[PDB]
Amino acid sequence: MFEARLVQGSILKKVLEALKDLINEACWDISSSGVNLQSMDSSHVSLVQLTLRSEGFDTYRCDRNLAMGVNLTSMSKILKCAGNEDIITLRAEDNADTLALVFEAPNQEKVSDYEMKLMDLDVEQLGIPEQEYSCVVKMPSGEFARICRDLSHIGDAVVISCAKDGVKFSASGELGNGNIKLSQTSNVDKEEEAVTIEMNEPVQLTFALRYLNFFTKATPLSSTVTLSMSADVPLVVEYKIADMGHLKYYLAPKIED
Amino acid sequence: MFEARLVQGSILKKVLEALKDLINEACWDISSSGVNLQSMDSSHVSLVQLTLRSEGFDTYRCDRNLAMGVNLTSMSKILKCAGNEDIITLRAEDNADTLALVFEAPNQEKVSDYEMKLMDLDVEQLGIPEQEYSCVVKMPSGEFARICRDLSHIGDAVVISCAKDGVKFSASGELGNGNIKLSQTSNVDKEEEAVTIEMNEPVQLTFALRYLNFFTKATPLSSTVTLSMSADVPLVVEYKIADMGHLKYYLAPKI
Amino acid sequence: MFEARLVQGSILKKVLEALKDLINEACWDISSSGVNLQSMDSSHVSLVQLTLRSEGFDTYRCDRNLAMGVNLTSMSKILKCAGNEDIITLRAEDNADTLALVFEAPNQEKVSDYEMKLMDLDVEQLGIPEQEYSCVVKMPSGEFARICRDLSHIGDAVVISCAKDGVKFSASGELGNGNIKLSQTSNVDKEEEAVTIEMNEPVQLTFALRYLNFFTKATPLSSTVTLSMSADVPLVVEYKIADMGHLKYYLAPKIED
Amino acid sequence: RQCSMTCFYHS
Amino acid sequence: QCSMTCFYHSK
Amino acid sequence: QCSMTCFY
Repeated sequence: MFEARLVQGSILKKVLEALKDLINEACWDISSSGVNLQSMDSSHVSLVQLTLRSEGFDTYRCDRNLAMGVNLTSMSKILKCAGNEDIITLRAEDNADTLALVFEAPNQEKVSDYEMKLMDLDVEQLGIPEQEYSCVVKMPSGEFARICRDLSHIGDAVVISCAKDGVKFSASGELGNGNIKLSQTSNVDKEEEAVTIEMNEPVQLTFALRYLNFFTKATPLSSTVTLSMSADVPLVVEYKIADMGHLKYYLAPKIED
Repeated sequence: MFEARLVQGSILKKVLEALKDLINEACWDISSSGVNLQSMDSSHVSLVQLTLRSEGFDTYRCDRNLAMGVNLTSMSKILKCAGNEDIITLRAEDNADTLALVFEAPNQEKVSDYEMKLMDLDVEQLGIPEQEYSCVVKMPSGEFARICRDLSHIGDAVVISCAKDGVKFSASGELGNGNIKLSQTSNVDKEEEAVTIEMNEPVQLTFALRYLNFFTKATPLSSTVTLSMSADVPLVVEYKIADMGHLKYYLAPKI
Repeated sequence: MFEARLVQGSILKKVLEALKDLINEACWDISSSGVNLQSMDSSHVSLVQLTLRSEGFDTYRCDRNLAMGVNLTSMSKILKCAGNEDIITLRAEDNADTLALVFEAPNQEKVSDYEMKLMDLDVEQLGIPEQEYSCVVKMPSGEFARICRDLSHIGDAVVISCAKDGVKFSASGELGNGNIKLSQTSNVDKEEEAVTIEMNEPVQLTFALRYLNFFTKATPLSSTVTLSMSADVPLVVEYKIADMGHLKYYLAPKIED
Repeated sequence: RQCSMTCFYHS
Repeated sequence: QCSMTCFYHSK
Repeated sequence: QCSMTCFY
């Protein structure tokens, strides 16, 4: 028996909109402490891990650890049928045959109840070692999205150069090169993700822009994005969901042979 | 001869945009109290009946009953050249095979004059008897449109079920099934009109959604829609036009 | 060298979006009294002349007349990387093959630095002698654009007729014909610019609608457009840029033989 | 299913 | 259609 | 372009 109730159901809509263009099917290992997801991209180039904690729901209830294999495309298609003010509840019986999504409207008039066919799926889970990274930059989500979108039209690879002074994003292609530099803003307050660069060692690596633009689909999810990185290790892009939890994207650097 | 002057010409723009994607050619039976139209699908499965009465016009004038054969695609293409604040006037001479559309601008600066070649078409029209329907639901236009659109993503067939309390819409497809339930909402405001379900006999039947999504293209015409149905009979979807008249879509059930 | 600083940089973005669908390659004849360019379309049927004067810039600086050959598509691709509130600065060293673009954000935290590969191109400048036209109509830009699109959906050729009473736009095609009539009622303002028809002799010519819809891509530049013409000469479509200067489109009529 | 739809109207 | 080079001239 | 799973 599993039943979870989230009042501000917009978070779930945005999560699936963030994950629909990378993964087609993914296993939701529904435990008792919350909901987790861990998978790699359809191209074995990036890693997505979503975490929502049971404490963050308005009515969470689980009796046995379950593993729902869901086609994220179908889930997102179903979730588009809900308004941004509904109360969304997930439900799964003991036998994990079908998953139920229930949308309650703020007015009791509209109530939608869909049920999608599940699949069995073995989880090749990759344990990600938690180390301390050289650079950790905390910046606006929308600003990062603008950076990635703008640089996509120049070349196909971005060079992030975290430094003590500021952070620089560069790219180069057939039509020339471009590079943009950001600096820590004057400490106004906690004003809408002020750019804070916590540097431990200077860093510079290269990444592919396609998967970064895939990652930035989780922008409406948070107002702050955290880019954490070190040399020759996967870059971490963390979008924190309010209280509930977070969503992390791991991307491998671009080398040359 | 025929000459009509309509101020809120957005009505004509929206009518033709609503019906352009279902029928290609249609005969317009110009009467004495107004304009009527009745036609079938390219698959002979649904019937549309539009009615606009002279009282809703600013200057109505008709002399002899005419049946103007119009290419609905061309009609909508011409009407897209007029703004929703333009004043649209239709004109047709006594012995002529061309329809004249004139758009007056709000500031009188712009005057548009188009003329489209008509075509012959006889009156293949099925007389609809005025019946009393078992259940009649009155709901918001946007709500109906959203329901149809959402249910289209599941399967291709809808099961409408009515009961004393409310009406339920169901669908099923490859990726599972879905169901939506509406109820007699709070009596305060009739604009976001709570399902006003008049129950006479219990009802549950099946329909195809494609033609329903064709139907819902008439949503911008009114703010409330009336879906009327009874067992083993075609459903009526009535969009009420302000003063002028109405536009009804009849759809045959799936047995 | 060459160095220009423009605060309200949306203007340049709108110009480049206006010229991207007509000219692909053009030389920017950067002089000392300002910057102008004059070129023809990919089919040698229409002529574009853009003029911006040095007085209209916020910091202009030029040392030697240069003619930098730019791929308008690439330039627009780079200019799309700037917001409509940015401050754009152009820079080019004496005899160089790269153009430097710098975008300043409304706040000083973010500064973007792009560099575009220039190319050589010798433009055999033609030249329009300034004559006086029979009829000159000044109308709203949006109204002209709406007329152009509406009449383009009928046929592909338009017949413009200036006369004492008013100005008439006609078209005819497979699905019938259409006619638009303008009047010069009391001229309230140049903002809601009522059509001002200054006629010297009655005139009527025919033009292709495709190139007019290309021209109407320059609508966001001004709120009024001036159509100037006389018999058996190219029609002039003038979009006046605020203060800066202007942009003229010359289009050849469709004649007989 | 799949009526028809002249079944209940004719002319 | 006209030219318009039949209207102006560089070289 | 490196890869994922070699970390460690």
